[PDB]
Amino acid sequence: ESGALPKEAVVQIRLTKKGMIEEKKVTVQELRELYLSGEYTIEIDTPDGYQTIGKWFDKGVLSMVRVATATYETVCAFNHMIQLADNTWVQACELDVGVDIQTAAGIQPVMLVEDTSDAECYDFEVMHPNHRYYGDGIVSHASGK
Repeated sequence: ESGALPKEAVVQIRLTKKGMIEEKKVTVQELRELYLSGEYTIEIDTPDGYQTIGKWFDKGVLSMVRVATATYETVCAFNHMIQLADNTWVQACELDVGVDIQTAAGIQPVMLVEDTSDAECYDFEVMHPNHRYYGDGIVSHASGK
């Protein structure tokens, strides 16, 4: 159980370097490149506001699933944890149509769940006790827990 995402997933980040600040959307592929440059402190947007990324994880190749609500769609690892309306966590592959989940637009029910092809994926630590972030607009758990 973690928060693993493929290269094409979109997140909202804030870069800081010696007084310079930049905020923008990036793909996880771009995020990895920015992280590995070592030039920035990187924060990610979360339901707890911007929170700092600590460790990074290259996760190898994992099974993937596509999950969509009316507003958002993510392709994520089968064991990528998504936050239900009641604050508890469920693996993406265990979601079923109708389940209410937390998104950047509030609670929305899942409309689509579809297994897809194995892909390279990535995870990271968020330095907040809720350990969560927005991944493709859906509230996701960062790392294990």
